[PDB]
Amino acid sequence: ALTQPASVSGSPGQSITISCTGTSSDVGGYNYVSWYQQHPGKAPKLMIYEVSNRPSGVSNRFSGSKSGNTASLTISGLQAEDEADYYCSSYTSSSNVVFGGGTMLTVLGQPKAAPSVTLFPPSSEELQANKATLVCLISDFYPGAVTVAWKADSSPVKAGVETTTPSKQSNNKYAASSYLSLTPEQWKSHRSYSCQVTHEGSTVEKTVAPT
Amino acid sequence: QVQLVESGGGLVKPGGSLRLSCAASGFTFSDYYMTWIRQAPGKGLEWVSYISSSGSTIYYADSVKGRFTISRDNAKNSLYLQMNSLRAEDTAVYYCARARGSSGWYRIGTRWGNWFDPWGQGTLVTVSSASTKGPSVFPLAPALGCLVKDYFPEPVTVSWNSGALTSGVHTFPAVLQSSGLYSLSSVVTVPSSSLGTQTYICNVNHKPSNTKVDKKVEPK
Amino acid sequence: NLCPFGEVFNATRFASVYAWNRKRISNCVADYSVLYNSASFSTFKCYGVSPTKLNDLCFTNVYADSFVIRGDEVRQIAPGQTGKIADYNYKLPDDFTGCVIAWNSNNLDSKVGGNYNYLYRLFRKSNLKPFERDISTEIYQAGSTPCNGVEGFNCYFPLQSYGFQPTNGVGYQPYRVVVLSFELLHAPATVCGP
Ligand SMILES: *[C@@H]1O[C@H](CO)[C@@H](O)[C@H](O)[C@H]1NC(C)=O
Repeated sequence: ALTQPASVSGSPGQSITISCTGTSSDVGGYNYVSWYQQHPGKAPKLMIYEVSNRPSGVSNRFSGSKSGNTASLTISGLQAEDEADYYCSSYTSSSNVVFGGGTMLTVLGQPKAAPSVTLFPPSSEELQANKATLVCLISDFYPGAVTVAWKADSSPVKAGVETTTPSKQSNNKYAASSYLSLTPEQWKSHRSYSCQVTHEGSTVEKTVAPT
Repeated sequence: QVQLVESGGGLVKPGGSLRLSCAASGFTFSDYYMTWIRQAPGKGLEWVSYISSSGSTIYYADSVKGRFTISRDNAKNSLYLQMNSLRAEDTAVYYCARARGSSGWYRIGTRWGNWFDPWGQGTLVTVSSASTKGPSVFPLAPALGCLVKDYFPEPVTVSWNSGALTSGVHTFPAVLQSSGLYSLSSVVTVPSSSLGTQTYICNVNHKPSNTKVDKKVEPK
Repeated sequence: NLCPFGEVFNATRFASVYAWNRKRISNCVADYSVLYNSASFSTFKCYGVSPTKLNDLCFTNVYADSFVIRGDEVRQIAPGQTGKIADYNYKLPDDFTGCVIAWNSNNLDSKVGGNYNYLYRLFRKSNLKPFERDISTEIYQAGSTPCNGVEGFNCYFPLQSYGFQPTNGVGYQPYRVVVLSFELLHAPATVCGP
């Protein structure tokens, strides 16, 4: 219900501000505005309370301010580890707490990184269960946009592909995975199988063979 | 030392009821306001409700009012959320959190009980008419891994040697198939010298189906 | 049939000054040696009669008022004092006949995240009369601009939290105060010594 920008971005070392707009009945009515940061797969962490108080241990780069019906969280000296989601909350005239929609903060200028591809063939047990799955694991790559292509021997495959969306890791890079599901007949019937991942205008290829 | 562990999540059909609990350690539970906050997958934080020390001061969010009941047992150090008439829009991670400051003895203490620390890990609640499946667990032999295949719903938890092996483990996010079922892979990159002598056990737990599998992964 | 002082002094939780607790003690024999022959207390100043001789006196009722304040403000718990606590929270009369007992409770009433369960009144349109209790949370009008139940500039919530933390200085640490009031009114003596 409190309005936040969906995303913001700054360059490292600069100062950056995140606004949180409410009404007379919440941020403008009380001095009880809290800020939380959330990293992927972790619970939120309180950074600011009572508009401007910082708990002990939180970096001094974080500070909170209020003016009118808009609270602000400001980060001095951006660092790559500040890239996370940020949420504002405040106490209401009805004695509720409402949060804002959240803000994904991006830190620019981080180095590009090539993906680490790791392709696996079907297991012996899974083939004894008359199914075949080839597993392609892509990790430690940045920016987070890749294209996955499957090549049966040297010809493209479009059937039996399910690929994930890229997900952010703790080190600010991205991971993803693609799956090719095939018959045991089709697995044993071909020379090779290929998972090749194209990331920022270059390609990585891994190939797997029946054995 | 301070610890907040919430349980009771899983699969529930539309219109069903589910009860979440949160067990507290390391602080005098009786003195604080306790909250439930929830977060839909890919979505923002949404405050749900909070309760005072006696249980006589309760506030709910509008989205949740008339359907959820918050309650507390101070002797057992536990917080509960009773959810009723669930709809799919209630699918979310439910976090249990404590007000950083103790202000629970008063109805007025909501003023000083509205910033939260610590939080629990959260519990996934899925409201779906589909039925729980359970995974098939296969080894990914030579980097070693486990393919946890065709389960529903989320989440699945993977660990290695009962979670004594952390160094070099990356559990990948699951994939949603056109079936509507989930699969994930967990990889551990290990030294090639330890590839034949060391023992590598992959532990898979899928609570919605009560599925606990241990698979040993060895080279072929 | 002994007078239940333990319930007041040994309570797990104390009241806030602005909503100070009062306990009426009546129809019992009061062993005053339990309180006064103790090494617990950090402040023990009687004003009407001496505590040693307490057992030889006799009263209609005795009133045990209890609350928590800062160390700095224990001085204000005395006849003819002024200040935030004396004027707005708890006022004793100039003809006070009783005892003020106070002790440091940092181990009980301070928490690392802040203990906000103890409040006080910092704004009020007039000074309290002796032994008045004000529990109102009406928004305080501090200027000419009126507050129609809404908080803003010059319109303040009248109550504030101490936020007691363990790291505070002794003057800022919580103290539990019990004030004993001995009234001998038009009625018979219903509380007495052994
Ligand atoms: C309240 O506390 C102690 C606890 O052991 C009890 O023995 C005592 O008699 C009581 N009264 C006091 C301390 O005045």
